[PDB]
Amino acid sequence: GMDYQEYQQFLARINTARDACVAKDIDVDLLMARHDYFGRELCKSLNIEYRNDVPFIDIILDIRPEVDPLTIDAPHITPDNYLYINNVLYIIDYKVSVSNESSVITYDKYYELTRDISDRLSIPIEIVIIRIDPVSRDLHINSDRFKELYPTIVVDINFNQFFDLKQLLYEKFGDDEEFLLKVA
Amino acid sequence: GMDYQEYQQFLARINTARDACVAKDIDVDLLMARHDYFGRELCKSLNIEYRNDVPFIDIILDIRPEVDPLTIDAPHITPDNYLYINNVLYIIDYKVSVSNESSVITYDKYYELTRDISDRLSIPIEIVIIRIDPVSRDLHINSDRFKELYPTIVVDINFNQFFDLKQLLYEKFGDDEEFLLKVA
Amino acid sequence: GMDYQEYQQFLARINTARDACVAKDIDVDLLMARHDYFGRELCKSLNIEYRNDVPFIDIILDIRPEVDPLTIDAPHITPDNYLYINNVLYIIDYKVSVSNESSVITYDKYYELTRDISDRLSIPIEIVIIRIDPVSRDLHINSDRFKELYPTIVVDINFNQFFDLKQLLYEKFGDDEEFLLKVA
Amino acid sequence: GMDYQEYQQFLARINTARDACVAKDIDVDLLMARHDYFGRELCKSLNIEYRNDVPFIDIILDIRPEVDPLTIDAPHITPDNYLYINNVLYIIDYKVSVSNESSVITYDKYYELTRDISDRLSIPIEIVIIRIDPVSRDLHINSDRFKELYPTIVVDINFNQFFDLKQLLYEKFGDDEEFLLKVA
Amino acid sequence: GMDYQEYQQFLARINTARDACVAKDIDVDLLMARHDYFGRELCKSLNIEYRNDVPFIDIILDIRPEVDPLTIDAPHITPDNYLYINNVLYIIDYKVSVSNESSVITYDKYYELTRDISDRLSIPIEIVIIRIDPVSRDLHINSDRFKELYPTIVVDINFNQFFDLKQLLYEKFGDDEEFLLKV
Amino acid sequence: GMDYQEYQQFLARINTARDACVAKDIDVDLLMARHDYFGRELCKSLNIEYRNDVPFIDIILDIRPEVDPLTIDAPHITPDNYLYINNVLYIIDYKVSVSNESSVITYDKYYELTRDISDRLSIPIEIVIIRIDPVSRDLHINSDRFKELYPTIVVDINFNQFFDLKQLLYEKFGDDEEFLLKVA
Amino acid sequence: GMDYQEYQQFLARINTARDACVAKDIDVDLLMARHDYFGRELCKSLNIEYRNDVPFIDIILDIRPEVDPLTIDAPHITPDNYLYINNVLYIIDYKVSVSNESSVITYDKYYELTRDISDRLSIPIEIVIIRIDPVSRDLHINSDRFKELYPTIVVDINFNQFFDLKQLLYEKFGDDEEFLLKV
Amino acid sequence: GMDYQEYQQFLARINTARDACVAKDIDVDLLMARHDYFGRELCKSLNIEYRNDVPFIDIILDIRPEVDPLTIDAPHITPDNYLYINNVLYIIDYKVSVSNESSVITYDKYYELTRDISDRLSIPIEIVIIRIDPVSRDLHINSDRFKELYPTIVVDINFNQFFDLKQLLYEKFGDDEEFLLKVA
Ligand SMILES: [Mn+2]
Ligand SMILES: [Mn+2]
Ligand SMILES: [Mn+2]
Ligand SMILES: [Mn+2]
Ligand SMILES: [Mn+2]
Ligand SMILES: [Mn+2]
Ligand SMILES: [Mn+2]
Ligand SMILES: [Mn+2]
Repeated sequence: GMDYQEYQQFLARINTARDACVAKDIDVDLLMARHDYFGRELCKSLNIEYRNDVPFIDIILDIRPEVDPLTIDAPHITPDNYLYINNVLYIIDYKVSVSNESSVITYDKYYELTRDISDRLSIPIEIVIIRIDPVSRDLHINSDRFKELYPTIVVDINFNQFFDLKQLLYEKFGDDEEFLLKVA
Repeated sequence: GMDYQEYQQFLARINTARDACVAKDIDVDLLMARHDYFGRELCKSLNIEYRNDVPFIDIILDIRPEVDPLTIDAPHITPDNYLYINNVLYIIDYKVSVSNESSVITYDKYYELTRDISDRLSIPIEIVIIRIDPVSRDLHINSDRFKELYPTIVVDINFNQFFDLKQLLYEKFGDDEEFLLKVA
Repeated sequence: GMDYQEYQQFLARINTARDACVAKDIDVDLLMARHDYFGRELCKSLNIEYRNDVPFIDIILDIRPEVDPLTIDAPHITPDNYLYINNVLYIIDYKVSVSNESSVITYDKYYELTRDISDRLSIPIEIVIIRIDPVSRDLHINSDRFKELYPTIVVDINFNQFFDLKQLLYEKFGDDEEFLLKVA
Repeated sequence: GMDYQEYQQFLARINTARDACVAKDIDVDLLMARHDYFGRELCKSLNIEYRNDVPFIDIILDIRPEVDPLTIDAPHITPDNYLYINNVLYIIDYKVSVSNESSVITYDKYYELTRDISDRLSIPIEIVIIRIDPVSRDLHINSDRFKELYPTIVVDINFNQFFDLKQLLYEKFGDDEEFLLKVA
Repeated sequence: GMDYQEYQQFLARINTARDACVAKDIDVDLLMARHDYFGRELCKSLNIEYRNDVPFIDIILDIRPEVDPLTIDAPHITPDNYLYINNVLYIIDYKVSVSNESSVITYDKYYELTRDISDRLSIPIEIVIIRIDPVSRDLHINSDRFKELYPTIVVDINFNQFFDLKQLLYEKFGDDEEFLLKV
Repeated sequence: GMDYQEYQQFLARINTARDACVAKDIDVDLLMARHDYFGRELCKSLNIEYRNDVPFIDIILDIRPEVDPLTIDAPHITPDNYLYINNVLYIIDYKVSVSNESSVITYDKYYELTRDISDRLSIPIEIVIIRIDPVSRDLHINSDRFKELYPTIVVDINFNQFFDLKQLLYEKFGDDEEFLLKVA
Repeated sequence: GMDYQEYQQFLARINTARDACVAKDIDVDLLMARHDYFGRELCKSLNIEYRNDVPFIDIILDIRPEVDPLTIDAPHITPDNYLYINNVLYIIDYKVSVSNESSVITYDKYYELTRDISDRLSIPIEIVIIRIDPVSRDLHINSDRFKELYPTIVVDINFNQFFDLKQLLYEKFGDDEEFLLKV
Repeated sequence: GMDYQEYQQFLARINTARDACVAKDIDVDLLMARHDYFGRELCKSLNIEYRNDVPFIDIILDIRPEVDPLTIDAPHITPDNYLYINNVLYIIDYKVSVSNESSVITYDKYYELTRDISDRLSIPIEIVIIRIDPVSRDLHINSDRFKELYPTIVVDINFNQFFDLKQLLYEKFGDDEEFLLKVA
């Protein structure tokens, strides 16, 4: 599961919270911690490095170190991760969601913003959304090419603590209309 | 749970499906059946009539039968249900979702589109989003006024069959990229 | 087929034209004439009145004649035709096209804009796009309900004269770059 | 005509299809197959290599191999084909349509987006839409300059097989409202 | 031509003006005054009432007094003038301009916004843009129906006073970039 | 000055606040309280009933009680107050600001949206923005017509308490970047 | 004034014209011809090279030949003309018009789109709109810097041929609604 | 305070003005002068150069002077000032305002537009809005990092002359309706 310190930090904020805007920031932070928790575990299952916000220009400098970062025409995105194997660049995004809606948004954006640079570099750029459905816990991966490389991916985890914390937050703020209808 | 005939219809479509576009229509139909299943059970818990697409103009004719449907300036919406009690009009929408995003959209639309007609009629119009989180199964109701009227609402149900069917669909179409990234 | 007064005017217009812009106006009028010719012939087959730009408001006054036209909230559309039969209002559009694209546009528009007036009048409003494919000459009608009323409709026509006039036009302007890319 | 394997795959798809959306997908695929058959036959008549979706940057590298693909400021378009001759770049698009509407849309986009790179390279860039009318089978080419380059271009083919497959499709789905009004 | 007082008021405004934004307001006012002058003279030529900003809803109440102005669904526009003759409503706009662009914009808007009220009243509504070219002094009117009604129109005026005033203004402010490019 | 209960509630909110977002909410609430205190004092000086957010339809029913509220075509605006006198309707908005920016925005909206109802009612509708500059304490009123109606209007108040509460808030949160850049 | 052949070509076009859309193309062409005539004469008055559609990237290569046209970040515009003098680039646009509206639109666009390339080259880029009022024949130029360079400009021309041609056109097509309101 | 040459010009402009549009130009210039006066005084307190419209591209050439200005992909902003200290680029904006609204706008804009150039240069870019509240005369700076470098900044000024000039202006144009609602 999630780290004890991390759980306790959430427990403390929820217990201290008295206002809708604070409660909504907790809701949002839980979802991001859940996402990052999956990312870490997924990367351990794949035996790849967990990466800390690598902008696309740095991905390119890593794989083609002769390029000039000051002049290259290159998209401005920061994916969760990437892998360069056998001269294919896999651009990886983690998702934790019961639906694909957020995945389609990310895929379309990344796909469209990377076609030109793929052509300029002569490097195929494969967009890989790795989503886990937090209820079923099944993995859903769009990219057949990526699945060829990793055909048997097992990430044995659950999100029971995020669900518990969220459930606690909504019980504590369940008669605050302002919280119930608050946007992120 | 869900009706056997309804489950079996879903089972049949999933088993016959071979194409991403069909699979996505099933995904969407499951979510609507889940929503309607909650609606029916909720209405039984509240001891109110389950209503079949009543346009707002018909809500007004029901509560103020002297009004002229041909001339009244009135919004064009069709809520899931409504209740007129003690000269308050409660406009009710069901939701089944782990998040409030769809609720905020519906609330803002209904709230904004009903202010003028509320003023024209001199009838307070209260917008009531009744959402059940399908994982926790807790009820979340924005309207304090509605909760005053129904303070102890119990809808003892679950969505295990919708989750099972969806899980089956995603397993069967789990190596179809087109399905995994398909929009409704 | 196309008559005498109309065929002859087209040939005369093609023969005297010398500019791309005049030519394209002919191309456009040919297409409007073809659509109108189909409409007339379809109406002879259905034995219904062929109508001349009757606005929706006039459709209401014909079939619910207590309505006050100064007030009624009615949509601002002018459909090719309409039938009111057994308290169902069918709104009719003619199309001559090898594809359904124009039909979907008209359907979505007419369907959306007639929902509210359907609720006010409590008359269901059925939107019927009647399309003829001018190559196969087969009829395609979306409305199952319309087709129950008129189960075998035979419109035995062809568009050979329109095709011939269009080849005359392209024989004369086929190497005029302005014509070839001129907008409607 | 159309490759025999390709004919047979369409016939099988039609025979095994049961849903409106799969039927529309077959319709759209028939149109793309028809475009591509035309493209293949046209390219034989033009004595150029059959290409589809060429990245514009690849074109620039072919015609000016000393350009640095990492830095050149160039548009992102993927035309069907191209020809570079006597220091003129002809950007070529295949169309199969009874009207010029889609041709105008392609031409306006490609022309607008290549003006700047034409100045930078000091290479005139001529946009050539080559359309065959599938009913008359006449070829219509906008560009005077392209037509002066070539001897009279003749592509003597027909689309009878595509018309026959489409007829089979409508024989099966022509009374399905969802098919009739299905969007691509 | 134009009134003596109106002229003097303009000449005095130009004389005391010292800033671009004031100068530009004068330039705008001269054009509105030109348009209104043309309007008054045209109305004299046609022997019709010169009208002062009538909103469409008041047009409707004039022509169809039984209409309830609280409930009628009607466009919000204010044409320069109108004429109701033989159960036809001519909506009239005056233009003073060397090109038709202004005209096309007013026509398209007035035509589009009046279709529905034409149907509701069962009154044909004809949109008439009467433009005078300030250089040639020729009259251009789009409407055949209106010209059949008035086949012989002579408005024998000129705009020399306006051109002259505009000249003084540009004599004083001609080297001020702020004025030359002021909206 | 400001009611003593209201002062004390602000002071308690400031003292018990710990988060940037709760702090910004207090800031926004101080501004609305300042607006409303001004409104209350101005209304005493104008000898009108203190109102806030009046539905425009209520105004019309007050000034023309024979209007049918169900059918009249009227705008949906909720001004701070209004005055009807000698058949002129003055629509009144309170502002507290050192500049006219928000005043122009309110005036343009209210003026544009009341032209049509002014014609229909045959009642001139004059938009009156009454702004007090919180630093100079001078009153600025756009409408000549409103100012001719009234003897010289004097509202001799100050906003020192609001300035003192704001200072307390910034003493506590002025080194919190999230507060400093927090949006309303 | 304008060339004899050019005149005849126009008069012949009006004579054989019989449709509104052809008539309108003539009206457009007359205005472009007027603008180009003014352009050529202005360039003779200023003793500068009359230029044929130079794109900004070619301007840059003229003035700074060391720039790599494949990589330079530069606006896509095509002004009527330019002048590079004492390491200042004057971007020039000709206008023939009675009002400044056209001018304000071209200025605002040219000014905005050239700021960044001015900084990158370290060259000041001045936008000069040279308008002649076709009625008064007075010249109006926004740019003080340009007028300091050329304080005495006389372009002694008129546009009577264009007005006359425009008159024939409106004589033949003056009762065609389609033409009067054609875009 | 404000000097002699500048104070005197303002008084002269106010004294000779007689039109709303001239008056508002004065109001606007007063506000620009006040902002510039604060900038100058702040820069004296920090002992840094007060800069005059230095474009971002020039900021790059000053601090990474190998950059080619003809090519660098750099944002098109002109901040009030900048410091480059210990390989951190601080981008500085002055504000004089009782609220943070204008500061949030500038922050979000400058932050967004500098992300990509930060990655290319591998220099973090810190956005610093320095706001003075002209009533309290307190300084509010969002950047914790900037405030570590300059831990006690004292800008001992007031805006009394600007306030006095603005009252002269309102004394003279306070009953001119055009002035009162005139836009910048
Ligand atoms: Mn992610
Ligand atoms: Mn619902
Ligand atoms: Mn039709
Ligand atoms: Mn193509
Ligand atoms: Mn007018
Ligand atoms: Mn207010
Ligand atoms: Mn020009
Ligand atoms: Mn600033």
